[PDB]
Amino acid sequence: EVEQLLQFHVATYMDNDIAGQPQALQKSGRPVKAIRARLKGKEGRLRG
Amino acid sequence: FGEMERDCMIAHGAAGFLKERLMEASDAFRVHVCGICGLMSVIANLKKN
Amino acid sequence: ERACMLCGIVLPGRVFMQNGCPNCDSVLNLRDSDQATVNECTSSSFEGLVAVGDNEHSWVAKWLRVDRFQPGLYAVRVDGRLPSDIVAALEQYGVYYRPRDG
Amino acid sequence: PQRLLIPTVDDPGIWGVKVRLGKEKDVVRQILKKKLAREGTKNPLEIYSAFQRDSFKGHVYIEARKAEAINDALKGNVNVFSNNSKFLVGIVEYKDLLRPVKLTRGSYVRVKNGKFKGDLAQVDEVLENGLEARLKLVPRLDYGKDLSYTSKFRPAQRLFSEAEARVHEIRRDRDGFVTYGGEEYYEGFLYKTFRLQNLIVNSINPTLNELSLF
Amino acid sequence: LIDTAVKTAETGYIQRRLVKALEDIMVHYDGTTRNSLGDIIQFLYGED
Amino acid sequence: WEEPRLILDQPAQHDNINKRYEIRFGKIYLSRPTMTEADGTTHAMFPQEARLRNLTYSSPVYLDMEKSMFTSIDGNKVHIGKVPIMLRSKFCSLRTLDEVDLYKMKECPYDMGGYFVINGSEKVLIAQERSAANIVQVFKKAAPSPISHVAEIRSALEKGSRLISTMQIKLYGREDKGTGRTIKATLPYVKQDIPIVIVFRALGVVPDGEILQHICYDENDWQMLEMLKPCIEEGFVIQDKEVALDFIGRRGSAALGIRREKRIQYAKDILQKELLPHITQEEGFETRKTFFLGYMVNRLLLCALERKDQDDRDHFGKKRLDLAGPLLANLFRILFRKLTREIYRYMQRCIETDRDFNLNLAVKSTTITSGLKYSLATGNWGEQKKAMSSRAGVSQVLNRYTYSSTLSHLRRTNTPIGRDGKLAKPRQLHNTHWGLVCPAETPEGQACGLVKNLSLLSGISIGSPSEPIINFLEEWGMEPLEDYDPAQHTKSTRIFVNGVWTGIHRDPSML
Amino acid sequence: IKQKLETQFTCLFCNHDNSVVCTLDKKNSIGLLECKKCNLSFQAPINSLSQPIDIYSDWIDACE
DNA sequence: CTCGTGCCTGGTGTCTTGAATCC
RNA sequence: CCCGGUGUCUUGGGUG
DNA sequence: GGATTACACCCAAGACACCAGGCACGAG
Ligand SMILES: [Zn+2]
Ligand SMILES: [Zn+2]
Ligand SMILES: [Zn+2]
Repeated sequence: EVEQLLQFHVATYMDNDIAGQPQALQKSGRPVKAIRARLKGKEGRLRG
Repeated sequence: FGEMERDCMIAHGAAGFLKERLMEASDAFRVHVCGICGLMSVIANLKKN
Repeated sequence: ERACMLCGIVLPGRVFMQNGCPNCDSVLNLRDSDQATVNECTSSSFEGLVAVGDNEHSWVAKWLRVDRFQPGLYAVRVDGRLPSDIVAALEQYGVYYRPRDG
Repeated sequence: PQRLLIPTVDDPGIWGVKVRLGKEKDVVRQILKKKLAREGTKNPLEIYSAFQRDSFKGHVYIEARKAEAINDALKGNVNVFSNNSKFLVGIVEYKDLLRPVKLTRGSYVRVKNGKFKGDLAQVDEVLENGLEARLKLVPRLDYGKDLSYTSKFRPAQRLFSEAEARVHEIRRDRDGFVTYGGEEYYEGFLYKTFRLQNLIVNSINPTLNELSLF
Repeated sequence: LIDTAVKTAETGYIQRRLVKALEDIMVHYDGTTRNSLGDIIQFLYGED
Repeated sequence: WEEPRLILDQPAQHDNINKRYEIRFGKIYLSRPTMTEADGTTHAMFPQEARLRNLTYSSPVYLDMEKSMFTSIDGNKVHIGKVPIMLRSKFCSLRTLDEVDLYKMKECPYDMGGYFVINGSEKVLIAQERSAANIVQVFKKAAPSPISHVAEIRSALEKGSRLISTMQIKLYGREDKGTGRTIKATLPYVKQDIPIVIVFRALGVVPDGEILQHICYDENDWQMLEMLKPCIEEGFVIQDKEVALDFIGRRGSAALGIRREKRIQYAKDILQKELLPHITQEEGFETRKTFFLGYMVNRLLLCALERKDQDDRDHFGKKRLDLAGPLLANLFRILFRKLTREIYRYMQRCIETDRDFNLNLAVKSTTITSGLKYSLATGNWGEQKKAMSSRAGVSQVLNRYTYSSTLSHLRRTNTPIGRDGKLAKPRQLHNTHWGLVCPAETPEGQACGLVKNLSLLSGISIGSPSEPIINFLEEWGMEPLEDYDPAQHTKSTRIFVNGVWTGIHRDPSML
Repeated sequence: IKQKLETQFTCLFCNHDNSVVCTLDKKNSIGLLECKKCNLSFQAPINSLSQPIDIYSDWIDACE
C-alpha cells in the first residue's frame, strides 16, 4: 500500500489526467495542476 | 500577439520583424550551454569570469 | 481511559478508582487508593488497542499474556513502569511483574 | 519464555481489514461490543480478538477460524469499506503485528510544543513518576519590555542575563540561579519541565546554527 | 443569428488546420516549391 | 417531515436493556431578520443597512425538537441557522411600513424586490429550465446502433418534486439486422437490460394471454403482435414468479452470495420502490405498475410502426421552469441531511459518557448558514467540496446599470445544456414559444437561443395538490383500473393526473 | 463456442477468493463451476441469458 | 489556594453514496 | 544615496 | 476508451475542516 502510493504521487505529479482512475485533488477540491496540463491547451506554455 | 498575427507576418515575408517582436520587444533571455552535452547546466560567475 | 501497568487492561480512569483493576485489584488495591496511587499503576499513555473476546483461546491474548484475564479492551504497549516500591510489594505477594512498555 | 508462545497452524487465522482512516480504534471497540453482546446466544460472534496498530494506518486485524466470521464482525459497520477487501495474514507474520516497540540525562532532544517548539534542549532531569522531565534551554525573553506568548510571535533565543533583568525588571536563589517571571534560569539557561510526550528523542538533526552554538 | 454564431467557429477551425499544414512551404531559388524537409511539392510554382 | 425521526439502539450486557434514543422534529417558527452585533444587542435589520455594512439579510430559523427515551429490559426550541429573505416578500421587514416610512428607511418605492442580499451584494436567482418528470418520451436512434427506438422517463415524486430515478425501454434490432427483434428494459441499480416479459412475470402476472391483454388493445392488427412475438419466445423458459424475481436479483451483482431465500426479497424492493415511484410505494398495489408498463410498450411500438411521430423534445408543454421556491427546497434538502448526519455522529460519542446532552450544542448552525450563503454567493449548486459535477451560474449579481435591465434580469430563464455542441434544435425559436417567452430578446454569442426571457403576460404555476382533483373525477363517473378490459373497453378514454393512468371514463365529452 | 471466465467469487468450501472459474457451455445448456485451489466442481443447467453470477447463485442454494 | 470548564491555535486531513460524432 | 514593485486560480455578463 | 467545438478585450465576485493541546476564567 505504501509503495503503490509513492508510484501514485510520482505519476500525478507529471500527468494528472490518467484515464480510468480518480484525479489527485487539492484541499480546495479542485484538481492538481500537473506538468502535462501546464503544456497543453490554449493557455499552456506552447499555445499560450 | 496571437497565432493569427504570427501567420500574417510570414505571408508578408517579414522574418526580421517577427524575430524582433517575439524577443527584444518581449522576454529575451541569455543562457549558457555546454558544447559537449548540450544542456543548460553551465554555472557562470561573470564577475569571476 | 487509562491502561493498567500490570495486566494491560484499558478502562476509564475513574473505574480504577471506583472498582480497582478487575484483573489485579486484589494485589494492587487501587479501589482503596488515592489518585496518586492509581496514576502510578495505570497509564494515560498506551498504544495498540486490542479487543479480547475469548481470553482462554485467543493466540493474540496468549502472546500479550492476557490469556488468564477477563474479556475486554487491552493495550499492546503501556508506557511507564510500576514504581519500584509497588514492584517490591507485588513480589512479596508472589507476583512477578513483567513490564508492558517494550 | 516468550519463544514458547509462538503461533502454530492450530491457532486461529488473522485477517486484516481496510477501515476509514482514524476510525481504527472505533472499529476495534465496536467489534468488542458485538462479541460480548452475542456471547452465549445461538448466534455468537465467532471471533477471538481484534486489534489496530497505530503504525498501520487504516487497518484492523481480526482473529477467527472462518472468513465468514470476519464478515459477521464488520456487518453494518459504517467505518469499514464495503469492498470485499479482507486480506489473510501468514502465521509467520503474526508476531510482527504485536511488537510493542533513551532520553538519558545530558543528552539532547527537540522540544515539540510552546515558544520553544523546534529548539534543541539538554535533558538535565527526569521526573520520578516518570511523567515529565527537566530541560536546559536557551531562553527567548523580553525582560518585561512591553508588559501591561506564542511560537509565531516569540522572541529571539539568547542566554538569560541577570544584570539586564536587574536593570529593566527578579529573585536570586543560589549561585548563578535566578527566578525571573516565575521561571528558573541557571548560568543563563532556562530549566523547565516538559512532558516526555512533548519532546522528540529520535532522529534529531542538529542545524548549522546549533553546531555553531553547542 | 444562430448560424453566424455557430458556423464562425467551424470555419475558424478549418483555417487553423490549413495554416499548420502549409506554413513551411517556400519557393526556393531554383524555382522549385519545397517544404522544410526539402521535399518537392511542385517542380515550378503554380506551373508558370 | 421527510425524515421525521432519528433512532438509535444499544443492547447492554453486564440485564439486556434496549435503550432507543429518539429525536423528533416538529413545528417550524420564523422570526423577522435581526442584526446581532458582537456586543450581543439585537434589533430589526432593514435592507439599506445590510447594503452598507456587507451583511446578509437573513431570518433566524427555529425548530422544535422532541426527545424520547424507550428503555426495555428484553424540549427548548433549537436554532438551525439563518435563511436569506427575498426583499418585498411576506417575511421582509419592508412589506409593511407603508409609503410614509419607506422613504425614511432609504428604500426606493420603484424597487420591486425579488432578489437577495448576500455579503452586501444583490443576488438574483435565474430560472432553470428542465424536462418534465413523469412523462413518456419516444426518440429514434442513429444508424450504427442495434437500437432504433427508445422510450424514456425520469422518476419524480409529487411531494416536494425531487428526482428519484430514471428508466428506459429500448427496442433492439435494426432494419433487417438484429434477428430477433425483442425488447429489453433498464432498471435502476441493475447491470444489464432485462427483457420485458420477465418483468411482467416478476410483478405477478405470468399468464402470456394476460400479458398481451395488458399491452395491445387491438387483437385485430397482426403487426402490433408480430413484433411482440420474439419477446415471448426469448422469455418463455422463465415460467413463474419466483425464478423471474431471482434473475433480477442476480443482475444487480451486489454482495455476491445474496441467495434465493433472500435475493428475491432484495429485488422485490427494487421493484416496489425506485421502479416508477411516482405511481405508488405502498404494498399490494402492483396492479397499477403492471397496467402502466403495458402502456409504455404500446407507445413504444406505435412509434416503431410509424403510426405516430417521435416526440419533439422542444415542445414547451413538456418543459418546466424551476424558480426560487423549488430551487431552494432542493438545496435545503441536501443541507438538512448533512446537519442530520452530524447530529447522529455526535450522539454516538456523547451518549457513551452517559451525560444528558444540551441539544443546542448538538446543532451547529454553521452547516445551513454557510451552505446557503456559499451557494447563493458563487452560484455553485451543491456541497462546497463538490464544485465539480454540479451546476454553475444559478445565482448572478443583479445588473443595476439601468431600470429596464433590472426588470429583464429578474425575468430571465436559463437552459443548462452547455456551450459545447452548436446543435440545430435548442437555440432555435420553437413555435410553441408563442406568448410564453419573448421572440426577440436573446443574447449574442455563446448563450444565443439558450437564455430566454418571459413574455410580458407570462406566469408560473405555484403548484396545487392533486388530491381534490381525484375526488372530483370519481364523483363524476370515473371507473377504477380493476374494472377495465380491452374487450369490454375497446373505445373508452384513459385519464391521467400528473402522468398517472388513474381511471378511464366511457363518456369523456360530458366530463 | 464455450466461455471460460474467471470470477471474483469465494469457493463455498476452501474459502479461497478469486479462485472460482466458470465454464458455460450454451450449446448443451450446461454450466460448470471449478475451483482453481481445492478444485471442487459443480454442474448446473444454464439458459442463454445466464452469467457467472447465475450458476454461482445456484451453487449457494445447492449447499444450503 | 486548587480543580472544573470554555476559547484559541496548530498539525493534520478525506468519502453516507449520488453533451454528440468523427477516426 | 543611488535603484524601487504585488498577485494566482474559477464563475457570470457584455463587446466585435 | 479518447478527440474537439475560430481569435482578441473589459467588468464584478470567492478562496480550508477536524481534533488535541494549553491557557485563562470561574467556583469551592
Ligand atoms: Zn556538459
Ligand atoms: Zn490490571
Ligand atoms: Zn474450492
